[PDB]
Amino acid sequence: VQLVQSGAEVKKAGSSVKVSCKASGGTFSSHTITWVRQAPGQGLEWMGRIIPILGIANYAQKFQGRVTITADKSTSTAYMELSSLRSEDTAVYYCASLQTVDTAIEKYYGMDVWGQGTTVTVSSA
Amino acid sequence: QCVNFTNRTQLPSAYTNSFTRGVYYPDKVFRSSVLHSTQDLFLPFFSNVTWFHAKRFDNPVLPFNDGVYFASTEKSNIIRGWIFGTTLDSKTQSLLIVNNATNVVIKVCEFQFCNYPFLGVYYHKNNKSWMESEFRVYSSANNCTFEYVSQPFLKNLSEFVFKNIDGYFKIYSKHTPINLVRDLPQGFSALEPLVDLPIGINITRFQTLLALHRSYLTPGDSSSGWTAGAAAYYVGYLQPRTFLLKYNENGTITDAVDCALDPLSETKCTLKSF
Amino acid sequence: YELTQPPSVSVSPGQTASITCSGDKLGDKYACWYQQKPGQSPVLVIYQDNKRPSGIPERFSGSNSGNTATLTISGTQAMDEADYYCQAWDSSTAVFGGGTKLTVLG
Ligand SMILES: *[C@@H]1O[C@H](CO)[C@@H](O)[C@H](O)[C@H]1NC(C)=O
Ligand SMILES: *[C@@H]1O[C@H](CO)[C@@H](O)[C@H](O)[C@H]1NC(C)=O
Ligand SMILES: *[C@@H]1O[C@H](CO)[C@@H](O)[C@H](O)[C@H]1NC(C)=O
Ligand SMILES: *[C@@H]1O[C@H](CO)[C@@H](O)[C@H](O)[C@H]1NC(C)=O
Ligand SMILES: *[C@@H]1O[C@H](CO)[C@@H](O)[C@H](O)[C@H]1NC(C)=O
Ligand SMILES: *[C@@H]1O[C@H](CO)[C@@H](O)[C@H](O)[C@H]1NC(C)=O
Repeated sequence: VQLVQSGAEVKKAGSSVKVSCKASGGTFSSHTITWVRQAPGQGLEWMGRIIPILGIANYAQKFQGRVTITADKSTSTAYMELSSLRSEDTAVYYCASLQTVDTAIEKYYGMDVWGQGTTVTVSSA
Repeated sequence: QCVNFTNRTQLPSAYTNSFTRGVYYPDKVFRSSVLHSTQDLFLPFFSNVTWFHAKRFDNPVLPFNDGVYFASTEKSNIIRGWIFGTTLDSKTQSLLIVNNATNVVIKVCEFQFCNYPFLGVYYHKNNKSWMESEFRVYSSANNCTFEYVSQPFLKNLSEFVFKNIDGYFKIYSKHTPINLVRDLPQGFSALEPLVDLPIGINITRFQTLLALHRSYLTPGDSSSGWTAGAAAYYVGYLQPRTFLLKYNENGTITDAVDCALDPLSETKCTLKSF
Repeated sequence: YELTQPPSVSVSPGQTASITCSGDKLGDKYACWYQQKPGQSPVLVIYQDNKRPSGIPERFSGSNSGNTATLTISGTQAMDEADYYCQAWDSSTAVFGGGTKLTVLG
């Protein structure tokens, strides 16, 4: 299992950012794709998760109503959409994967595979 | 979901003697102190029952034929259930029996079954009563037509008889204390009727559901760190036989005669005596 | 739910390093430990409070008792200078600690 993300990039403030994470071929059959962001100067922060093989997306309470985590089985790509970007959203966005699809089993595992991280920064001009 | 295991060792299988195991109650009629002759799908007396005993061991799909006698003498509770069907994929109906500590779940759905179906078993903070199960049995389950939840039926020998007749899947079971490790015990123990399921499906193949523990983890590889699946069980096949069953005073089948075993049993079934 | 973690722990090379993680009844919960080098992805070094993933060296060890989860490194060598994140699972949501910057003296 290898997770490959999109490129580091800059977006307008209040724009829509669409961060991809391309997994391996057989990854989405039995994995949970979590999205975890890391602001520069602060620690890790869980944003959400998606189970694509049974198609649910759970979100953190801080990011609820703002982010939407989707998946595409045909391209094997887990997408994370974050709208209404402010200046506090400049972060490295990692996709991680767990070797489980039942969310109660997720405590018995860790995020063993991680993406390289997408550096998303914002700018008015 | 599906974990693809590679380089699977075939399960070693010996041939044990059946003795007089696998007799069940053929109906739900109380009979007291009689000899009842019945013609049904019975495991024949002293038949070759195949014993699967035990890296990575293969979990074989076995034929169903006319019904399966399934025995197990286990203490680790590695056997969790069985799947039944013909193609064992989404093109046909399939039957799934899964036990846990509190319930048994019986589902006839369209399962796209995994090639190595199992349950990941996890103990929360090494608490033996806090056991959680992860279903690694099927990748999808669509157009599901039957579901049934009841009490679980899984030193102690556990015997089951599975029949699929007249649109009904019939399960009979018995749990008895034994003091043998090698082969099946002698003596007699009739299997009481456990459940009749109106499911009306075609069953030609079946497979045992195993319970595996994730022992260690390798990042990126989901097929690593599970236990070997070393399970031992006895499989025999039912044949249409006539049996002379002895019902005692309290209505319990205590002894039986397989009428086609030898000329003495033929004489016993002709005379209706033992 | 919040997890508290010391901001920095400094050790000599070859000595035992201890990194704590406090939380409200964390001993009843599973805590993972992640290692992140500067400019790299996080690496899972401890899961289920004491179990190592394969490929992690055997000097990493973990414990979780009462309100504290401890990551211990026996014989700290030059490649352990990183950030260490304590992570727990609360109400089927991952929660991360503040992260301890473990540095190696020179
Ligand atoms: C069936 O049992 C006999 C002994 O009764 C044995 O010789 C034979 O090998 C068994 N059949 C198979 C296929 O092993
Ligand atoms: C039952 O399944 C077998 C194996 O797939 C098949 O050959 C047979 O036609 C089926 N019978 C019915 C009545 O569908
Ligand atoms: C056993 O399975 C049933 C499914 O009907 C479920 O309700 C129950 O919580 C399960 N028990 C355990 C201990 O997982
Ligand atoms: C094990 O789990 C049960 C709940 O299923 C709980 O009541 C019991 O206290 C636990 N045992 C220990 C030693 O914590
Ligand atoms: C079975 O399920 C599939 C998808 O779930 C559907 O396309 C198909 O129509 C279903 N068939 C029946 C007979 O319900
Ligand atoms: C039948 O029941 C009676 C009274 O409950 C008991 O004394 C007897 O041992 C039982 N068994 C047989 C084989 O008679």
